[PDB]
Amino acid sequence: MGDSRDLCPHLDSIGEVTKEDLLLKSKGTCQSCGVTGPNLWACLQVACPYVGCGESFADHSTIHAQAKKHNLTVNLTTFRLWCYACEKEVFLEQRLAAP
Ligand SMILES: [Zn+2]
Ligand SMILES: [Zn+2]
Ligand SMILES: [Zn+2]
Repeated sequence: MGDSRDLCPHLDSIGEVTKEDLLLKSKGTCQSCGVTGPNLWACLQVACPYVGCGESFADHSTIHAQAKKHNLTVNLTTFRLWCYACEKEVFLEQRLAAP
């Protein structure tokens, strides 16, 4: 059972992809559009390594969450998540600290 608000429901189903994955994803460009770093949004499912765009370009965040039904993604622009399911933005459950 999940809890707290920052912690999203599907956030526990995505497990924890490779941290560095969030680091290369933050490389600076969409992997399918090559648009830029700011306003990027890479998928964050237990098994979906790909850095999509944010409206900034075509927002793969939508068609990608729309095609793969993946709701959670992380904006390497501000460091938060986005559940196309809970349809909102969320940061690490904060339960952790000084990682
Ligand atoms: Zn969710
Ligand atoms: Zn995905
Ligand atoms: Zn894209």
